[PDB]
Amino acid sequence: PLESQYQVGPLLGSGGFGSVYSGIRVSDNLPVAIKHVEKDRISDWGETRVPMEVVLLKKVSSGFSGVIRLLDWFERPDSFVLILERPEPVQDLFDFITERGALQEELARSFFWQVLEAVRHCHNCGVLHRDIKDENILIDLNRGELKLIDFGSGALLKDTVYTDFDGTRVYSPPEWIRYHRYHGRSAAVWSLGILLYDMVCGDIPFEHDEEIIRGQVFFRQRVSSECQHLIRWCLALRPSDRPTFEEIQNHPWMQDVLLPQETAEIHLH
Ligand SMILES: O=c1cc(N2CCOCC2)oc2c(-c3ccccc3)cccc12
Repeated sequence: PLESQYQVGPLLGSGGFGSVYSGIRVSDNLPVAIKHVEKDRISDWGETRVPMEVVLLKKVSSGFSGVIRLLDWFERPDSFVLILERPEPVQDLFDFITERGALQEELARSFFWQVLEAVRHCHNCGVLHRDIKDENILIDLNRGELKLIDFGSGALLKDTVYTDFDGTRVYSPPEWIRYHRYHGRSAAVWSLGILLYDMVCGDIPFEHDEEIIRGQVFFRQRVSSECQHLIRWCLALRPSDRPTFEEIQNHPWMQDVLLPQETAEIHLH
């Protein structure tokens, strides 16, 4: 009985990924997110079959982390309903950046660092997000913690090649656009490259396929030499030339990161 446990709220937003509503678990007023997904629209199914999101989230969730947790899910004749956690107050990185524009490097460092830990956790649990970007990143405004959301385009992590991709094009790597082929970890680093640039410049670097395959990065804002360096490194044209998660976090620009709470007190409150 879904209609009895949760009290549906306003529509938060929708897309090809389905519709998401705000809500509260009657059981204890816990704020949640209710995601609806029509079966006719699912492209990848996992194991009883279910939408990828459910399989992936079940592999990571367990335990504390920077990934939105799957509280529960229900199957209906023509769709699935996912109960995701919902932090309040909250705002996604997209709206946050659109509001304040370019983020200060100290804040960008704290945020970027949390995303790195989040992604490392996913990969560590055999899950590959495949659509990392500002929209899929939520900010818990009080604790200054970031959450990774929407694993609708994700997949199980593997070391062999990937020939399918249903993520955000402007965030996709040169190898995908030129050969419809890419490897998990490396394509992930590239999108992280776009993300960092988005954070420190207030916008994504490439808009057209030409720009992506050319891989020339131009800065419209003042960014430190080191940050500019880490960004161009993640955006290397040759996948094997990109850094490992370990190399990124060991990067000079990634040192002396702030704690989530500190980040909140200084930049969010
Ligand atoms: O998978 C998810 C998809 C979404 N949606 C996708 C459509 O646009 C609006 C955000 O939102 C989620 C949220 C959430 C986002 C913003 C505000 C409040 C809750 C919390 C947990 C999981 C999800």
